[PDB]
Amino acid sequence: MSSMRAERVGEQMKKELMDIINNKVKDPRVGFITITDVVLTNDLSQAKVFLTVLGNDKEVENTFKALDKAKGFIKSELGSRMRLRIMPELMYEYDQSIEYGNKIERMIQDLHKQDR
Amino acid sequence: GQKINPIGLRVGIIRDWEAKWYAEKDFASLLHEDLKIRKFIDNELKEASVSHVEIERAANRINIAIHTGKPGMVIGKGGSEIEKLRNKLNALTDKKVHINVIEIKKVDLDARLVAENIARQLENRASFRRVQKQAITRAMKLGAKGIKTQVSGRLGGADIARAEQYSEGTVPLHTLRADIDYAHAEADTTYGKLGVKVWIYRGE
Amino acid sequence: TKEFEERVVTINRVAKRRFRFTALVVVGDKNGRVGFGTGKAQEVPEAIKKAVEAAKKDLVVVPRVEGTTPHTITGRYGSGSVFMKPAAPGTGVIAGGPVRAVLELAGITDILSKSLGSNTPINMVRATIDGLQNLKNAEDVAKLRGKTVEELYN
Amino acid sequence: MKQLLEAGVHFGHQTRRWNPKMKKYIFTERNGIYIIDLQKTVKKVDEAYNFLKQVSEDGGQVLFVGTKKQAQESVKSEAERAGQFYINQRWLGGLLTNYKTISKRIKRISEIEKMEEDGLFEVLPKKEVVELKKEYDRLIKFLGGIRDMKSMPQALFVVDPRKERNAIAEARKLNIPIVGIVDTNCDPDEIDYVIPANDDAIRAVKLLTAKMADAILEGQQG
RNA sequence: CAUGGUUGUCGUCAGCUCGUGUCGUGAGAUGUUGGGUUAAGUCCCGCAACGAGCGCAACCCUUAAGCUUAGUUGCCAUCAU
RNA sequence: CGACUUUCUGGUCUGUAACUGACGCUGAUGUGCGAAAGCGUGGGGAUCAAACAGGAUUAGAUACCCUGGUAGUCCACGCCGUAAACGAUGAGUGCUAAGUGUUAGGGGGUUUCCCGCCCCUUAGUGCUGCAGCUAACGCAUUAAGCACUCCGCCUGGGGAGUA
Repeated sequence: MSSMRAERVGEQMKKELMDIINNKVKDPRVGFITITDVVLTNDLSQAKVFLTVLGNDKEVENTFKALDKAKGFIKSELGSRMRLRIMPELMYEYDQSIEYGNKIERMIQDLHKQDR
Repeated sequence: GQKINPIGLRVGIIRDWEAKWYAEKDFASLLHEDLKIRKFIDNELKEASVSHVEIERAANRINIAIHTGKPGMVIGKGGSEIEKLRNKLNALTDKKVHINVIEIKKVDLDARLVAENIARQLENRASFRRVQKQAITRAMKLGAKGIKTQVSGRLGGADIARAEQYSEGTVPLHTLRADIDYAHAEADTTYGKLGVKVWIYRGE
Repeated sequence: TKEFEERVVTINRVAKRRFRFTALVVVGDKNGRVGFGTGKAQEVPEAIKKAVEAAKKDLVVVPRVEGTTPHTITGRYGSGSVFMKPAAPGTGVIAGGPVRAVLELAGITDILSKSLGSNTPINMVRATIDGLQNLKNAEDVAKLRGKTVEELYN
Repeated sequence: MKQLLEAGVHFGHQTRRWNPKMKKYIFTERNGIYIIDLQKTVKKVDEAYNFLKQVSEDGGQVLFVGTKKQAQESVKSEAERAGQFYINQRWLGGLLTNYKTISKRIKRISEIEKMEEDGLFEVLPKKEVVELKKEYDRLIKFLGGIRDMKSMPQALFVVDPRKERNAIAEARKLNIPIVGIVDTNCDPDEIDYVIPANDDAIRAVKLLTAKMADAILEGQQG
């Protein structure tokens, strides 16, 4: 379900997507300095964007409720930028690997505690 | 199979059995004797188109009731032919019989009657389509909650086995409070065999 | 309610295959009323009956002058143009297939006609029906304006 | 007939869009809300009154439709008082005239209400009544035009043509007269007798229906 | 691979259709789409498109609590044996 | 045609309207302007980058990807005169329902005051929609509707934009 081509599309879509989201999405009052990572199906019709936000569990929600409105602008500009034929639909999701990986580091304490 | 004759499931719930007698371990003799009368029935079938017979076994006597298509000549002018039928049955089954002829329901809305009718109509080189149209027309004229007739085989002097169905109204098969009449018939003129299954749904 | 003459214009088994029969039927009394209908079914007589019933619902009233149209007209329906003009008695209904069918079935005895453009029978019949329905009879034309007959007429 | 004061009781109309072919019938636009001229409204009310009285004199049959909210019960009471049938719910295509196999629907409700009289509840198991009663109430609700008509519309009454475009279209196709409440943005061309009244004026709607019922009553009494 | 009749498999998959108004010149559409909701085309809302049928379920049987009739060859509250 | 300032200069719109009094519309031939690329003489050259060099990828990759990079991209004067140069809708004029934004004005009303608002109007620029038109998609007072004037162009596909 993945090919090298999908990987290149993901990388070059990540580079442009980070640029647009932080340099052209003015109107949403909740702008956020975000990091991103994007994956797509083999047919480039579906794309998943994974990102991180700074704030509480009401500020991530405000930023999401702002990204939901801005999706039209993002898709328009992204299609206006890239050579790709069919615009993949875009949905924005938190990169839970950030917190999960952090919890993954947590039990390290337990291994070091019992052996000390 | 996918579809099984529904009157097999219907019997024992709302409707009685085709053949009835007292219960004992000597069922083989009773069934092999009843098969002879069932095969003999064809003689009256070929002229009166009797739908089916319910046979009863008394303490030492046998009671039957045929559903003839018309009672006038099965009963005879004044009983000119019932006695010889009784005598022939007595000779064949090695036991006497008590024939009680009852005319089938006045309307030709039953299943086996119309099944044999359309079978003979096909064998007489008549368009099965037009025969089916007439059959369903008179079926809905007579008044029936649901009626369908299927046909199968090489219709119209062809070499391809095709099937057709022409139904009308609400016809609940998976439902059990249906009180239906499944039938079957076989017909041909020069080409194989052409089976027809007529279904009648009269009341719930 | 009374006797009407019917005739088929086109029977076609047309596919989408659930290909069945569609019927073009004109229905007219040959005494000043005509109409057309279309019907689709699985058997031809049922399609004919449906087309006849549809036609009977929408009946034109063609104005009559001695078995010919009061004046020249040109029906049009989506590239379906047909031009018909009146003619002297004994001329005969000069017209094409669908046009002749509807004209005779409307009671027209003798006219001069010619279709222009599309020859598709459904459009041709709708064109002829439109042309027939937008005819103007002299008596009501006189009544429609303030004038009366016997001062200006055909 | 009609009282000028009752015309003055009626006021205003909704202002979101308007048919510009009605634009001559506005008396004076003010407060951002279009209002109607009551002077010709009274004349039209009187002519509709006498027309319906004449129609009911010879046995005319007129339907009453109640698809819109806030007026359904008014129309139902009007229909029962006038001696005519009702449309207590959505108007379906050909819901009144028994051409669109709604005669089957009314026959079905009749048989399922007669078999219960002959015995259907607690004589046959619950396993059938649980669906039969559900279907019966389903057809009661969906068949809002549950009627005793003989597939004979003759004439009709429409409360709001915007919601009853189907009813007015079928009436025009059947060439039967249309008369009823017509608001500030309904087509008067498709309706033979137009009564320029409002829709939000519920008491005016009730008064108007009572007036048409009195017309039908005078027709039927003599 | 002339067939009837009978039987497997997808598969208890959740679908398959038709009348009728009446949209479209027409092929066609529609109903059967959309929203909530169910394992299910199951229910409701809206829907000039509507209405209806086969199918699902229910209907059948067993069983899971109990009441009535009936206790023999079976059972033993109270009994003797 | 988008940094700012100055100089020179063309067009358009609104209101008044005393002024000339039809001086108007269209427009073959003709003469000019005309994106980008390209050519000639020079100048300049930061980024970018046909060609070209290398690497990567691939069954093969001359291409897509990467590393560089010449002409060119820029300026002055000439030439070239083409585009999916498109609203795929020639110009001019008049008539034919509405609703709602938006740019530049004008007028009236209310409010003490418009910085508000409402109403009316002219000229652009959008969206939705009647009648009407279209084969449909659709257009619909910025018509593809109803009319008149003038010009340009078309008559099956290929051969062929060829000889």
